[PDB]
Amino acid sequence: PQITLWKRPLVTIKIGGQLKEALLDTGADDTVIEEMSLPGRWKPKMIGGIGGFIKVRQYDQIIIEICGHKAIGTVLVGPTPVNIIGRNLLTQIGCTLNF
Amino acid sequence: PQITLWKRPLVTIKIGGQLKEALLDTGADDTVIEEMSLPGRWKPKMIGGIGGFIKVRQYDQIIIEICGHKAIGTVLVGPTPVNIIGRNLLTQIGCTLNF
Ligand SMILES: C[C@H]1CN(S(=O)(=O)c2ccccc2)[C@@H](CCc2c(F)cccc2NC(=O)CC(c2ccc(F)cc2)c2ccc(F)cc2)CN1
Ligand SMILES: [Cl-]
Ligand SMILES: [Cl-]
Ligand SMILES: [Cl-]
Repeated sequence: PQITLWKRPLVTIKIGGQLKEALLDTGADDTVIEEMSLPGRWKPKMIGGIGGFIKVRQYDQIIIEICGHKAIGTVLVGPTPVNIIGRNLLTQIGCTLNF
Repeated sequence: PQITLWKRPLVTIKIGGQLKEALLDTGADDTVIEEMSLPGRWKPKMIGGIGGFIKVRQYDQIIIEICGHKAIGTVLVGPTPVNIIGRNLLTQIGCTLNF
């Protein structure tokens, strides 16, 4: 698909058996999801920018379905104000910026 | 151009006759640049990031060139960690997300 940017590019995703809304963010290196349970090992990480930093749990090798496209990668879980799909997963679905 | 997301989507911008590097960010509603002098009056604005809200200065109808494409619009100035081109200007240059 082609997504315009008149409004926030929010899409439905499937992660850990749950349907969630997430923002496609070209300006995020990593994917960050609001508090939820995920399987496997995790390690702590700090991520931040505007308004400072937050502590998150880093889970590796997590499968996500974004607009019918399956992708696998690291997912950070923590107190983010919005679910964010970062470049680590946007590359896997072949997402590009065009102008 | 078509920009892939294996690296951060950093481009050259020109604002106030100066070249700067900025990130194309589909996850940002607005454009925010690091401290610099802009003409005219400014208005107060709060923007929310991953860690909370920050105060910035809102300047309107500012001329800015993004990757060679001319735009004229709102530019926020504040303590952002990187210069960010948000949807207000990405729409002006005809930027879309495609997969
Ligand atoms: C370059 C980084 C800079 N920041 S970040 O927080 O520092 C960060 C740094 C490292 C990792 C993750 C995030 C982000 C954009 C922030 C931003 C601007 F920069 C300029 C102008 C506006 C805004 N904010 C929004 O538009 C609100 C919006 C939002 C998106 C991401 C977010 F995290 C927090 C909030 C939103 C809120 C609620 C909701 F329901 C839906 C969407 C992402 N790109
Ligand atoms: Cl990854
Ligand atoms: Cl590619
Ligand atoms: Cl604008």
